Amino acid sequence: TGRPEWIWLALGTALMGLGTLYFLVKGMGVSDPDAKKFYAITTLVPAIAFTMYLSMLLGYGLTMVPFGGEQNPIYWARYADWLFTTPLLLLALALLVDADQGTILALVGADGIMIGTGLVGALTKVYSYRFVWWAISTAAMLYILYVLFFGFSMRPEVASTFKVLRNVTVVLWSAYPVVWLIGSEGAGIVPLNIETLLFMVLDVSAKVGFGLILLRSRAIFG
Amino acid sequence: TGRPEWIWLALGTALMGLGTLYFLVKGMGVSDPDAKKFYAITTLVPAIAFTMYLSMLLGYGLTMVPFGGEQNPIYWARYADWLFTTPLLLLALALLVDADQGTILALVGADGIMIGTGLVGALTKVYSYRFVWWAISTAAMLYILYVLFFGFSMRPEVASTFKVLRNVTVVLWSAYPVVWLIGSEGAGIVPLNIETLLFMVLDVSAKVGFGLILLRSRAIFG
Amino acid sequence: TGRPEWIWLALGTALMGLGTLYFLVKGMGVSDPDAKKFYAITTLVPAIAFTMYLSMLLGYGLTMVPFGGEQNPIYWARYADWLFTTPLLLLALALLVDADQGTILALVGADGIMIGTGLVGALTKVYSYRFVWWAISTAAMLYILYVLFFGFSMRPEVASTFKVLRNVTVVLWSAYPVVWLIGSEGAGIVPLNIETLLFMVLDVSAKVGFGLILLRSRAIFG
Ligand SMILES: CC(C)CCCCCCCCCCCC[C@@H](C)CCCCCCCC(C)C
Ligand SMILES: CC(C)CCCCCCCCCCCC[C@@H](C)CCCCCCCC(C)C
Ligand SMILES: CC(C)CCCCCCCCCCCC[C@@H](C)CCCCCCCC(C)C
Ligand SMILES: *C/C=C(C)/C=C/C=C(C)/C=C/C1=C(C)CCCC1(C)C
Ligand SMILES: *C/C=C(C)/C=C/C=C(C)/C=C/C1=C(C)CCCC1(C)C
Ligand SMILES: *C/C=C(C)/C=C/C=C(C)/C=C/C1=C(C)CCCC1(C)C
Repeated sequence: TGRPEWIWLALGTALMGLGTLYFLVKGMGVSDPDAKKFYAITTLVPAIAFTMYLSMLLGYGLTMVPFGGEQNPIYWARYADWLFTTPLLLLALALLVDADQGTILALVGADGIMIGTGLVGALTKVYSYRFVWWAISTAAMLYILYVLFFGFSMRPEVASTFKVLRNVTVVLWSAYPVVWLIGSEGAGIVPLNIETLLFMVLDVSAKVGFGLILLRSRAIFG
Repeated sequence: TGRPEWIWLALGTALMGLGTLYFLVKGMGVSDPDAKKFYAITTLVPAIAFTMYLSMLLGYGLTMVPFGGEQNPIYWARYADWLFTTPLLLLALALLVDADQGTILALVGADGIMIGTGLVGALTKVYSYRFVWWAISTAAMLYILYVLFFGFSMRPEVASTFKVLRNVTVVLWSAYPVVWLIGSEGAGIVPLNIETLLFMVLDVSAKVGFGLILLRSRAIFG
Repeated sequence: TGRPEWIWLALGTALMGLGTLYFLVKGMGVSDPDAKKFYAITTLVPAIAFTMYLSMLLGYGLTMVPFGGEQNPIYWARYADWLFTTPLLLLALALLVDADQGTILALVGADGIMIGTGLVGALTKVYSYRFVWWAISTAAMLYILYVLFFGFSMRPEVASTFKVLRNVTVVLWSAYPVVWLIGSEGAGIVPLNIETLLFMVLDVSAKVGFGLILLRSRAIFG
C-alpha cells in the first residue's frame, strides 16, 4: 500500500505468525504442568502480536492524532499488543524464579501502568504533555527492571536461564522508550518507516527470540 | 422501538435477568468452596449478559460501520459480553476436570484472541478483510474445541458432567461463527432481526441452559 | 486552567502521587510473602489513581456527553481508575479473611459490573436511561457490601482490622452513588466543581487513608 512502513508490518506479521506455529507444534506432547505454563505463554505472545501486527498492516490499528499542528499517524494497536504480551513475558520470568505472588502483582500492575500511560501519551493532543506521560511510563519501566534485577536456593538451571533472559529483557525493553522518544510519537527525529522497522526488530527478538531462548532450557520443566 | 430486532433483545434481556436471579437465589447457602466457584461463574455469566443485552436494547451497544457502500448496524456490545463470559464458561469446564494452569491460560488466551479478532472483523470497514478476521477467530475457536476434546482418574461424576457440558459447548459455540458469517456482520444473507434472534437463542442456551445442566451435577461439590 | 474543578484535580493528583511514593518507600525491605501482597495492592491503588487524576487534570480523561439538550463534561477517567482499583481494594479485604476463591471471583465480577454499568450510565445520551444504569450499578454495590458484611476462627488481629476496614468501605463506597446521583452525571443538583471536590475527598480517603489503616495492622503479616 501507500505506507512505506507496510513492508515492516507485513514482515512482522509474517514473523510472528511463523513463530506462533513453530511454538504450537513444539509444544505438542508436553505433559509437564510447569512446562505447559511456559509453552502457553511462549505461544500466546507471538499469537497476539501477529493479530496486532496484522491489524496494523491492514490499517485498522492506526489512527491520526493532531499535534504540533500536524496530523500524525499513530499505531495504537501496539499498545493493545503490549498490554497483554508484556505482563505475560514478565510472568515467564516470575514463574522461573518462583516469584512470590505479591511481587508478580506488583510487576503486572507496574506493567499495565507502563503501557497504559504510554498509550495515553501516544494519543495526547498537547505536544508537551506527551512527554509527561512518556516519563511516567519510563518510571514504571525502571521500577520493573529494578525488581527484575534486585527483587530476585533456586536450581542453577533456573538462575542460569533467568540471568540470560533477564539480560535480554533489560536490553531490549529499555530500547522501546528511546524509539518512542526519537520516533513519530515523540520528537519525530526518526521517520515512521524507520521507527516501525525498529519496533519490528525489537518485537520479534523480544517475542520470538526470547521464547526460543526460554524454550531451550530444562529450567522450564519440573 | 423502530428496530425489528428489539423484541429479541428485550426477550434476551428478560431471560438473562431471570436466570441471574434464579442462580443467585439457588446459590444461597452454598458453603462448599468448590461449589462456590461454579455458582459464582454460573451467576456472573448471565449477569454480564443481562447488562450487555440491556445496552443493546437501549441502543447504547450499537454502532454503524460503513462497508459495501452501506451503513451497517453492528451490535458491538456482544463482544464486550463474550470477552468476559466465554473465558468464564471455559473456566467452569477446566475446574471440572481440574485442568492444569498452563492449559487454562492457553484456553483463556485463545478465547480472548477469538473474541478480540471477531470484534475487529466486526468493526472493519474493508469488506474482504472482515472475513480474514473471521477466519483467524475461527482458527482460535477450533483450537479451543481441540483442547476441550483432546487435552482432556477423574470422578465418574466429573467426566459424566464434562462430556455433556463439552458436547453442549462444541455444538452451540460452533454455530456462532456460522451466524456471523451468514448474518449482517458478514455476507448479509440473513437479516439483522433473524440474526439477533439466533444469537439470543444461542446465548440463553449457552448461558442459562449450560448453567442449569452444570448446577445439577454433584460434580461441582467437593 | 479555565475549569474551576482543576484545583481539586491538581490536589488529588498531588495527594495520590505523594501517597504512592510514601507506600513505595514503606514497602522497602518487606520480605513476608503475605505482607508483600498488601504492600503491592496498597501502592498500586494510589499509583493508578495518580495517573487517572493526572489525565483528568490535563484534560485527557474528559469528554462531552449530550443530554437534556446540553453538552455535559464527563470525566470518564474515573471509571478507568475504579475499574482496577476497586477490585484491588476488595482483594485486600478478601486476603485478610482468607476468602474462598469463589467468593473473590464473585466480588471482582460484581465490582466490574458495578463500574462498567456506571460508565455506561455516565456516557448514555438518553437522560432517563442514565438512571437505569445507575440503579443496576447500585444493585451491584449492595451485593458487594452484602457479601462483605454477611459472607464474612480467624486471628483476632485479622477480624479486628477487617471490621475497621469493612466499616470504612461501606461508609465511603456508599457515598459514591449519591455523589453521582446528585452530581453532573445525574440530576445535576451539585455543580461539577463541588462534585469533583467530593470525589477527591472520597478517593484519597478510600485509597490513601484505607492503605494507611491497612498498613498499620500486624494482620497483614504471616
Ligand atoms: C526454529 C527457530 C530457531 C526459529 C524459527 C522461527 C522463525 C521465525 C523468526 C525468528 C526470528 C528471530 C531470531 C531471534 C531474534 C532476532 C535477533 C531476530 C530479529 C528479526 C529480524 C530478522 C531475523 C531473520 C529471520 C528469522 C527471517
Ligand atoms: C428453574 C430452571 C429450570 C430455569 C428457570 C430460569 C428461566 C429463564 C430462561 C431459561 C431458558 C433456557 C432453557 C434451556 C435452553 C434453551 C434451549 C432455551 C432457548 C431460549 C428460548 C426460549 C426458551 C423458553 C423459556 C424458558 C421462556
Ligand atoms: C505518613 C501518613 C500518615 C500519610 C502521609 C501521606 C500523604 C498524603 C495524603 C494523605 C491523606 C489522607 C488522610 C486520611 C483520609 C482523609 C480523611 C483525607 C481526605 C483528603 C483531604 C485533605 C487531607 C489533608 C492532607 C493529608 C493534605
Ligand atoms: C513484545 C513487546 C514488548 C516486550 C514491549 C515493551 C515495550 C516497552 C517496555 C514500552 C515502554 C514505553 C515506555 C517506557 C515509555 C513510553 C512509551 C512506551 C510505551 C514505548
Ligand atoms: C455466551 C456466548 C458465547 C458462549 C459465545 C461464543 C461466541 C463464539 C464462540 C464466537 C466466535 C466467533 C468466531 C469463531 C468467528 C468470528 C466471529 C465470532 C466472534 C462470532
Ligand atoms: C478508589 C475509588 C473507589 C473506592 C470507588 C468506589 C466507587 C463506587 C463504589 C461506585 C459506584 C457507582 C454506583 C454504585 C452507582 C453508579 C455510579 C457509580 C459508578 C459512581
